[PDB]
Amino acid sequence: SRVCQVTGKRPVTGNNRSHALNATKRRFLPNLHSHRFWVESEKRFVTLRVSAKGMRVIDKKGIDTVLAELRARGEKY
Amino acid sequence: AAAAVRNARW
Amino acid sequence: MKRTFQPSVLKRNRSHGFRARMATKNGRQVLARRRAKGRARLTVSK
RNA sequence: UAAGGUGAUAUGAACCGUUAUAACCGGCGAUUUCCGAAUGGGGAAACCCAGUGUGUUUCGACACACUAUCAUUAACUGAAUCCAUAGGUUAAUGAGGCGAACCGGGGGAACUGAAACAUCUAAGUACCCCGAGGAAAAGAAAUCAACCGAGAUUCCCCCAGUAGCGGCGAGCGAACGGGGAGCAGCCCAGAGCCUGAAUCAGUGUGUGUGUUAGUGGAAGCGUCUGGAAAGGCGCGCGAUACAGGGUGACAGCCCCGUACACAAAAAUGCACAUGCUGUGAGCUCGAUGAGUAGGGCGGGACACGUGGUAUCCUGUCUGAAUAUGGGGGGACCAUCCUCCAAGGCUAAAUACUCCUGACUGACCGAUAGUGAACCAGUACCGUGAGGGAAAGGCGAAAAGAAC
RNA sequence: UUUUGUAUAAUGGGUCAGCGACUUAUAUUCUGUAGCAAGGUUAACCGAAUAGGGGAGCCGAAGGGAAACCGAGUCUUAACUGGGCGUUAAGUUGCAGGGUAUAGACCCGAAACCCGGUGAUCUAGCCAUGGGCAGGUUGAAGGUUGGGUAACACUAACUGGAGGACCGAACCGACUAAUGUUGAAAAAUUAGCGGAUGACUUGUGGCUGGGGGUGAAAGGCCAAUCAAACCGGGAGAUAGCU
RNA sequence: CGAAGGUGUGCUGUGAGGCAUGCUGGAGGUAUCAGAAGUGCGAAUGCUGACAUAAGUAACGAUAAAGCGGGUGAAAAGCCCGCUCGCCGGAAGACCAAGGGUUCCUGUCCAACGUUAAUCGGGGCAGGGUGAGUCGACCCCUAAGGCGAGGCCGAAAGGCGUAGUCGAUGGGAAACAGGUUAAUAUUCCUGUACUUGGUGUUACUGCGAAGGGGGGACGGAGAAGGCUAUGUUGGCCGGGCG
RNA sequence: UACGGUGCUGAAGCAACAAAUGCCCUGCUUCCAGGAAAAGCCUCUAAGCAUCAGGUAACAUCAAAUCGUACCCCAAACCGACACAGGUGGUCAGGUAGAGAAUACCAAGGCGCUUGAGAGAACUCGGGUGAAGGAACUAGGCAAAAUGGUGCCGUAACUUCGGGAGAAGGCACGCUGAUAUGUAGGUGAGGUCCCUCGCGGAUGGAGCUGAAAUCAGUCGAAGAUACCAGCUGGCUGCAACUGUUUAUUAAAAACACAGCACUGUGCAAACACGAAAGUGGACGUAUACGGUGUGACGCCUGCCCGGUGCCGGAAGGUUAAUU
RNA sequence: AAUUCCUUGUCGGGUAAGUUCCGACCUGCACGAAUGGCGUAAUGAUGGCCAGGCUGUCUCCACCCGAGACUCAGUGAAAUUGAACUCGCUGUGAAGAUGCAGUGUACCCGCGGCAAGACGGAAAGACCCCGUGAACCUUUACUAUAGCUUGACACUGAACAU
RNA sequence: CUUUAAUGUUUGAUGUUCUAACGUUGACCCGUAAUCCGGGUUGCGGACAGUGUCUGGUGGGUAGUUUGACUGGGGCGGUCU
RNA sequence: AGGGGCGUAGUUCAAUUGGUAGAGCACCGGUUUCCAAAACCGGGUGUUGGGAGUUCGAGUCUCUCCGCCCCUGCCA
Ligand SMILES: [Mg+2]
Ligand SMILES: [Mg+2]
Ligand SMILES: [Mg+2]
Ligand SMILES: [Mg+2]
Ligand SMILES: [Mg+2]
Ligand SMILES: [Mg+2]
Ligand SMILES: [Mg+2]
Ligand SMILES: [Mg+2]
Ligand SMILES: [Mg+2]
Ligand SMILES: [Mg+2]
Ligand SMILES: [Mg+2]
Ligand SMILES: [Mg+2]
Ligand SMILES: [Mg+2]
Ligand SMILES: [Mg+2]
Ligand SMILES: [Mg+2]
Ligand SMILES: [Mg+2]
Ligand SMILES: [Mg+2]
Ligand SMILES: [Mg+2]
Ligand SMILES: [Mg+2]
Ligand SMILES: [Mg+2]
Ligand SMILES: [Mg+2]
Ligand SMILES: [Mg+2]
Ligand SMILES: [Mg+2]
Ligand SMILES: [Mg+2]
Ligand SMILES: [Mg+2]
Ligand SMILES: [Mg+2]
Ligand SMILES: [Mg+2]
Ligand SMILES: [Mg+2]
Ligand SMILES: [Mg+2]
Ligand SMILES: [Mg+2]
Ligand SMILES: [Mg+2]
Ligand SMILES: [Mg+2]
Ligand SMILES: [Mg+2]
Ligand SMILES: [Mg+2]
Ligand SMILES: [Mg+2]
Ligand SMILES: [Mg+2]
Ligand SMILES: [Mg+2]
Ligand SMILES: [Mg+2]
Ligand SMILES: [Mg+2]
Ligand SMILES: [Mg+2]
Ligand SMILES: [Mg+2]
Ligand SMILES: [Mg+2]
Ligand SMILES: [Mg+2]
Ligand SMILES: [Mg+2]
Ligand SMILES: [Mg+2]
Ligand SMILES: [Mg+2]
Ligand SMILES: [Mg+2]
Ligand SMILES: [Mg+2]
Ligand SMILES: [Mg+2]
Ligand SMILES: [Mg+2]
Ligand SMILES: [Mg+2]
Ligand SMILES: [Mg+2]
Ligand SMILES: [Mg+2]
Ligand SMILES: [Mg+2]
Ligand SMILES: [Mg+2]
Ligand SMILES: [Mg+2]
Ligand SMILES: [Mg+2]
Ligand SMILES: [Mg+2]
Ligand SMILES: [Mg+2]
Ligand SMILES: [Mg+2]
Ligand SMILES: [Mg+2]
Ligand SMILES: [Mg+2]
Ligand SMILES: [Mg+2]
Ligand SMILES: [Mg+2]
Ligand SMILES: [Mg+2]
Ligand SMILES: [Mg+2]
Ligand SMILES: [Mg+2]
Ligand SMILES: [Mg+2]
Ligand SMILES: [Mg+2]
Ligand SMILES: [Mg+2]
Ligand SMILES: [Mg+2]
Ligand SMILES: [Mg+2]
Ligand SMILES: [Mg+2]
Ligand SMILES: [Mg+2]
Ligand SMILES: [Mg+2]
Ligand SMILES: [Mg+2]
Ligand SMILES: [Mg+2]
Ligand SMILES: [Mg+2]
Ligand SMILES: [Mg+2]
Ligand SMILES: [Mg+2]
Ligand SMILES: [Mg+2]
Ligand SMILES: [Mg+2]
Ligand SMILES: [Mg+2]
Ligand SMILES: [Mg+2]
Ligand SMILES: [Mg+2]
Ligand SMILES: [Mg+2]
Ligand SMILES: [Mg+2]
Ligand SMILES: [Mg+2]
Ligand SMILES: [Mg+2]
Ligand SMILES: [Mg+2]
Ligand SMILES: [Mg+2]
Ligand SMILES: [Mg+2]
Ligand SMILES: [Mg+2]
Ligand SMILES: [Mg+2]
Ligand SMILES: [Mg+2]
Ligand SMILES: [Mg+2]
Ligand SMILES: [Mg+2]
Ligand SMILES: [Mg+2]
Ligand SMILES: [Mg+2]
Ligand SMILES: [Mg+2]
Ligand SMILES: [Mg+2]
Repeated sequence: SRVCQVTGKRPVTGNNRSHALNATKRRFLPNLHSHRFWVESEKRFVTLRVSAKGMRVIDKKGIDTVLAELRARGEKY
Repeated sequence: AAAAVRNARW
Repeated sequence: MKRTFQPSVLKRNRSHGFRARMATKNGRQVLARRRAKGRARLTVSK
């Protein structure tokens, strides 16, 4: 499903407003993208379904560090 | 219930 | 004149039988309701 | 525990027991067909079809055992592709489903009210989904206060229908503060000096107190009416027992019990003590949670509907300081107070009752009370989901009417 | 009962018996009553516990003003001789009652909306695999053999067996009329009628599910129910109406 | 020494009522003053049960048709037997599938059930009855389609789908005639056959796949030809002389 | 001997002809709309065995389990609340007449339909017949009556040349005899030849079966005598037609239809179903597919782009998030 | 004219008489060219009109055969129903009387018939109206929204040229 | 101040060429007894396409509703202070 | 019937909408032509349907009255 493998972002629900404040139910989905990340330690490309916010944290945290948390999370990358 | 036929005025 | 009921044991068991009902949770919820109600005959299977 | 006993309609037959292997009650085991998470495969549930291995032989067969999937772990093997990796085969553990309500979370209406109807209300209700426990959740201040102070969370009564929110309509509706119930605080973000300290979890070992069968348990006769006395009329007696029930009409003394006094081979709860197995206590010096806080955009949650709107959560886009520093004090700034987020754990006070036991009712008494006092979620109806009844009383004793 | 008005030929009732509708909680106001009284009273909770404790609070004894404030006065105004509102007047806590408010709010009754399920054993379409269509006619293309042409074309005869072809049983349809209408039957029977090798018909399975299906299209059909199925829930929806 | 209840009677109050009694019944009932209400019913096309009305009226379910004698029996238009008559005969006969579940056969009975009576019954009761290597199913095989390891996707639930695994209405080995029971038969019996596997013996010996190929294997219509089922006649056999 | 029965015995048990919708035939011929799969079965070799195993063949032998099996099954046993004038798939298909599974009468077989008995009114239902007239009835020839078969003769406008057409209209039909005692035809034995020899070939015609026609005679009012079995013609509206539709008051001029045109769509197609994956479209590719309107065929389809849509253009005006 | 209100338009044909039909006329209230126009063989349980045949359709019904209806025996409903000792007339009267006034008539009670009335029975009227009812449907009604489409940012980089 | 010529800078506008994100319902290899999927190789495309947030337009495609009263019945007409 | 519109030169139409009514054609007169017309020059024309008003003043504004158009007259 539409779940980020790094941040865990999942769809949330809200309201469409209007000039008359009419509220209609909607969904907010993450900006997910399938990317092949180069992991140096295994000299391999591993494909992850990540959000755009997740992409920013990968540079800051390091590719190895995030995967270590993923193995702790048992997300089965 | 049934089929009340009719001659309703018109 | 042909009516709404034409018996067919194979069709009856494949449609409402114990294995057909229990295959899905929705049918399993029917069994749960009938078990809660205390029905003598849970499903239509003999 | 026992002189009676082989469940009921429901007799009978054939028997078993009588002083302790009848029966009955309880504890612990044994057995526990088939279907069902169903798990060897399949399947129209209670059926069909196997494989492997061990052991049997009358050479026709036969009897057990194992063989689901997924998760986790460990071995062995094993591509493209040299290592590897994916993958594959075993072996260990664990999970599967069911179940009333209560709980947390993920989703989430409309009728209705507004005398219409869009914002709003209904309502984060109904319902669906996920997960957990006996409770859950929450929880140890980047909290409130106001220049005085308080000191985790939860629950109750106030504060108060106040302050506010709101087509400022309908309606929604606090907090501060106060009185109570109950109270408990800790760990990691790191190394030493000490040292196994406190404490917690496993387990045995006893004690105490329960639970699962039980034991004893007081004291009245006469007469009258009457089918029958427990009633009447007399005269007694017991009471830590005059709670109830039954007995041929209303029984303290007829029976079962009740008040009291006792009981456990075995299993088990609870609590204390104690022994092992882990578990680390104390001191010093450090360290002090970053794509985070904050911001832009779109929503949501706070009583608070964007409003001048703080605070909280974030789908999106950005993005700090970091103790010489930050957060908050309902726009915002200064001053001053207060606290230290971006890591965790935590009993009690709280909610509920499918179920067990006892007891209670100005609750019902067969069209009432559960739909069901009766072989009722039955008969019956409907393809199905589902809907769903009617139906109690002979008499003290069946003596149920020989002829 | 409803009405200006009912013997009314307006509604209701075959009869009896049973059942069947002003209640409950909280808050508020008013009356009655009881207690205390410028005071009255506690809530949660504690408690051998309907006592007692708990005065946390609540109402009242002081109001005026938007408010700050002032205060038996106060506001208005620059100021009032003024004017508005106040100042002599007992309240408060129980109990009962009359009301109101929030809850279903005396009871019964909608057509509907929403939510979760059950239904294509009927019917509609489609899919797979099977079956059925007596008999009698008409005689296409093509083919052969002639006649004709340089060769065709063309023509004749004979073979052939084409068709949402013909007549007509089974089968399928359902146009007319009669009967039947508390039926033999919740759509049929009788006498006629249309199609009847096809866009045919049928058996057995399968698939499409409710704002959806399916529809050679009528708002038709989707289990005797269809301009939005059925079942349960929201739900005792709502009903200025009877 | 007769409570409530019921059913009469009498008295009494302004009323809702009250008091007492005779009978029924056979065990509860309850003063007074207070307290609490599921506290008072004729109606709501009210609800449930019982009972009327129409009413001994309509109807007694195809206009295919009955009649008689005898029998059984308490009783015969309806049952049994017999003789006639009539009806169907591409069905109103016979055998199945689907579906039902004992309705089958025998004995016994007539309350209820049968639109009447019933001796009878598909009614009640008690027994009996369903016999398979070849018929089916199961089994092997697949169609549509379903499920679906992993996998892809999706708030959750879940959706789709690969390898696979199910799923006949289709494809796959083999039995016929005769006899027999109150009720069963290609199942039992008699006679005569056949098939697929297992094992063993003997002889001769290339076997072998989840693989390849072949086969299985397929339309509509039409036209005949060769046949049989079957029927007719003759012959034959037996019987008949009306 | 118990009306059953039981036991014993038991003759002929042939031919010809007719003849299927069954079989050969899952064939043959032909057509376009171009008509399952898999396994069993046969065969081929890989790896893995090739002394073995395994295969082939012949005997002997075992095994073939389990479940269903009664009965109803176009109905009183199933679906319709009923012992319900309804519905329900397959198999079997006698005689006479007949083209026939129509129809009539029968066989085998099975039934008389679970209230009767009387009476013989009105009226109602289902039928029969009808003087005279013959649609005067009525919204309307509704209904009824009538027509009805085979052979032959004959047959118009119009036509898309097929039709219209069974157009209309008419004639002959029984029975007996003769042609010809039972014909033409069909079938075909014996016999006689031939065979590289059989379920053979050629002759051969016995015996069966058997129309149709003509002639002669004969009966009746009537000979397609019953049942069965078109009413016909003329003008015209609408729709081309076969078909489909409101299960249960509407079968039509409505829908569909072939044909025509416009438009979209270049295939990871458009489009549609799906939060998505995917699927259909299509295992198709513009000679294709989707949508829309019209609705065979014949002759034709004119004028308006102002309005509203759609398409193309993009300079300018205006204009969001963002900065 | 499936289209013509006036309208039975006018004329002709058909009839004894034709508001229908057929042929023309054009004055098209308010036909018209793929929401196709005009024709069209064949087809049609198609609509209208006419003729022959044919007849109980009718003038005008009669008889007969069956099944009911009627009588007897057996079994044995239903809808409905405030209670009835349930006459006519005229008048009155929630304004159309079995029930009121006046008056007339009428012995008590069945059976077979006919339906004028009991504003007969059936079903809280479908027409009409109302409610600040319901539902579907339409659109340039309102407010939204799926979808489609535009741009910015993100996924998303490099170099060069203007 | 104007006119501004050049100068660096900071943002954009196109155009061209790349590959390395991303796409591939191209080919090939493996998982593998596999028209799924995944991985690998390669080709093609390529900073587009596509998707997310925000945003303008369109939108009976689908919803929730409104659409007055008086009135010699209503509608139409007229009226509403 | 009811409601809206219309009446302007000889015929078809503008109007200003409170203060003075135009255009086209037609008509007339004069050119041109052998002549007619076509063409050229020049020009006169109106109670603005009728009435009653409103105004200092109406074809204009108001209301009736004639004539001519356009709409409606519906549910049973
Ligand atoms: Mg298993
Ligand atoms: Mg409202
Ligand atoms: Mg527990
Ligand atoms: Mg004791
Ligand atoms: Mg910190
Ligand atoms: Mg931020
Ligand atoms: Mg925000
Ligand atoms: Mg505001
Ligand atoms: Mg402001
Ligand atoms: Mg704010
Ligand atoms: Mg009782
Ligand atoms: Mg009860
Ligand atoms: Mg109850
Ligand atoms: Mg009872
Ligand atoms: Mg009166
Ligand atoms: Mg009355
Ligand atoms: Mg107290
Ligand atoms: Mg105080
Ligand atoms: Mg004052
Ligand atoms: Mg008081
Ligand atoms: Mg009160
Ligand atoms: Mg045809
Ligand atoms: Mg025809
Ligand atoms: Mg036909
Ligand atoms: Mg229906
Ligand atoms: Mg709806
Ligand atoms: Mg419901
Ligand atoms: Mg509610
Ligand atoms: Mg209600
Ligand atoms: Mg008494
Ligand atoms: Mg007693
Ligand atoms: Mg009550
Ligand atoms: Mg009534
Ligand atoms: Mg009755
Ligand atoms: Mg009678
Ligand atoms: Mg009567
Ligand atoms: Mg009668
Ligand atoms: Mg009768
Ligand atoms: Mg009968
Ligand atoms: Mg007899
Ligand atoms: Mg017969
Ligand atoms: Mg039985
Ligand atoms: Mg029997
Ligand atoms: Mg009897
Ligand atoms: Mg029986
Ligand atoms: Mg056998
Ligand atoms: Mg068997
Ligand atoms: Mg077989
Ligand atoms: Mg699947
Ligand atoms: Mg899976
Ligand atoms: Mg299988
Ligand atoms: Mg099969
Ligand atoms: Mg063929
Ligand atoms: Mg033969
Ligand atoms: Mg049998
Ligand atoms: Mg039998
Ligand atoms: Mg039947
Ligand atoms: Mg029925
Ligand atoms: Mg039945
Ligand atoms: Mg049938
Ligand atoms: Mg017949
Ligand atoms: Mg008669
Ligand atoms: Mg009649
Ligand atoms: Mg006749
Ligand atoms: Mg006669
Ligand atoms: Mg006559
Ligand atoms: Mg005559
Ligand atoms: Mg006439
Ligand atoms: Mg007449
Ligand atoms: Mg007719
Ligand atoms: Mg006739
Ligand atoms: Mg003709
Ligand atoms: Mg006409
Ligand atoms: Mg047609
Ligand atoms: Mg037709
Ligand atoms: Mg119909
Ligand atoms: Mg139909
Ligand atoms: Mg019809
Ligand atoms: Mg059309
Ligand atoms: Mg055109
Ligand atoms: Mg245009
Ligand atoms: Mg234009
Ligand atoms: Mg007309
Ligand atoms: Mg005329
Ligand atoms: Mg005409
Ligand atoms: Mg037209
Ligand atoms: Mg057009
Ligand atoms: Mg016609
Ligand atoms: Mg005639
Ligand atoms: Mg009367
Ligand atoms: Mg009168
Ligand atoms: Mg009268
Ligand atoms: Mg009558
Ligand atoms: Mg009558
Ligand atoms: Mg009436
Ligand atoms: Mg109504
Ligand atoms: Mg709408
Ligand atoms: Mg609403
Ligand atoms: Mg109104
Ligand atoms: Mg109104
Ligand atoms: Mg109308």
